[PDB]
Amino acid sequence: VVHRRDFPQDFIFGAGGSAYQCEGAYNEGNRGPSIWDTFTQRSPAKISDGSNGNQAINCYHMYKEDIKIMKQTGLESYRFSISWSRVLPGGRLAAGVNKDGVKFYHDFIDELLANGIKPSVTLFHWDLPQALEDEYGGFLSHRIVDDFCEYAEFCFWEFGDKIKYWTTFNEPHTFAVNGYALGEFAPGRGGKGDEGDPAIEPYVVTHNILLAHKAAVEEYRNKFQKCQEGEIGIVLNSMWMEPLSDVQADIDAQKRALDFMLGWFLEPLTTGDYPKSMRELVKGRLPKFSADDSEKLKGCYDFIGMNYYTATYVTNAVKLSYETDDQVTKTFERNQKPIGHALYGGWQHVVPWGLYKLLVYTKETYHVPVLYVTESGMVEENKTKILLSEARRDAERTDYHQKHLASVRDAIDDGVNVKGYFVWSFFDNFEWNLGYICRYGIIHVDYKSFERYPKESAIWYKNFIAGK
Ligand SMILES: OC[C@@H]1[C@@H](O)[C@H](O)[C@@H](O)[C@@H]1NCc1ccc(Br)cc1
Repeated sequence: VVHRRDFPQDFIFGAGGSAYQCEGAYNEGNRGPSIWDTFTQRSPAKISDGSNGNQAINCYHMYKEDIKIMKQTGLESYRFSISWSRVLPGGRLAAGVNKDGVKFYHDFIDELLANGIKPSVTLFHWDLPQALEDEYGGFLSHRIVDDFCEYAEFCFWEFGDKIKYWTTFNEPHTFAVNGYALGEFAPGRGGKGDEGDPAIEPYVVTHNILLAHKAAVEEYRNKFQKCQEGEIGIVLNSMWMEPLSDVQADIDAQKRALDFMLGWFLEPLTTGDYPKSMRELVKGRLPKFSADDSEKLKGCYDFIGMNYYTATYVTNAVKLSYETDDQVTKTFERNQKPIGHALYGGWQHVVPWGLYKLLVYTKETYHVPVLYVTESGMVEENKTKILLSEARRDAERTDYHQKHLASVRDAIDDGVNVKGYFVWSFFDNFEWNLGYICRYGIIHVDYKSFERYPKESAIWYKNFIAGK
């Protein structure tokens, strides 16, 4: 019971992909390896099916077609990621600027704009140049801040006379947690039999990412914003955290669970310090900001993008690690009753109203002037063994998105300033440590032949975008 007119004139509708998950052509056009190439190549057993982004779904050679398909759907904007390491093979400026890479993105952008579609660029989507990961530890070093700045500056200069939407980081929480606490994503550090320290590193990384982010924002504010008239922000991710009972302890547990996962970032970006509840528990294992760093972090974004997938109940809990540092046991079940229908993984639960509360929480708690839902979507088993006829009748995914948008509208109505919804993902693509065992897209892709055929949800969204 939700339509296009139910939303402001201002609102933007779109979908996204991200460089590693879509481009393929990992070793063409002089691209330099990312930690994710390396991860999947050296540690194939850490990928559900051994697969990798070598070809992914091959956007690098198929962009002209993909942009047709975007426009057949009516996409108002498309979010994509620049492979740091395709424009700068060795990460620093000294290693050179890859002109082939630089042409690709320009070709790609111009194609988008030639088609009425608004380009929207994430600077970092976890595909860090291996050359930097190796030289000084990647985000375990402060050295990452300036190199990131120089990358950032390069991109603004090179591409920005045509970009209005810059995002510095996607899901630093996921990047830092899965990467340095669970050892599950690149570089694979922290979890049992792995390499780092799951008690130390995730804090160091987030700490440097926020300083990277800072560096990039100022670079843009002071140097490009007035010229290119765009907006730079960051994209965070969170589950909604519901109190299991309605005793105190469970309300504190929600406050802590959100502090640790969201506040880990929003707080610095607000008051210039990590959440009280993180200082309490993490103590001297949490880095301090210098006087000057705190100050310059306050309101250091033009917008907050949010990736929501699901909600969980929380409660007080009973080896040191980020993982267990918020002191909260999480569960999908209240009295064996699941919080929402359980999708393929076991993990995504369809909870439309969690996006409502999450969006309200962020406005209310962190006073964010501008919010976008940057990533919303549902998972689907990659069932080999059924005809495409059947696979594309993803009735449920249409329904998933409606209920979601309906919760977004309700957030706008009750005060919250959301300006955009971006389906994830436009295309079925490579899903990190799960590789190709599942699908998120409104556009089916055959992982072998790369052929693209629209699902029903795509045809729904085409109508929905076109209502008023
Ligand atoms: O499906 C996860 C999507 C990826 O495709 C995108 O790269 C990323 O923005 C998004 N992460 C969502 C997510 C993040 C953490 C966990 Br645990 C489960 C899901």
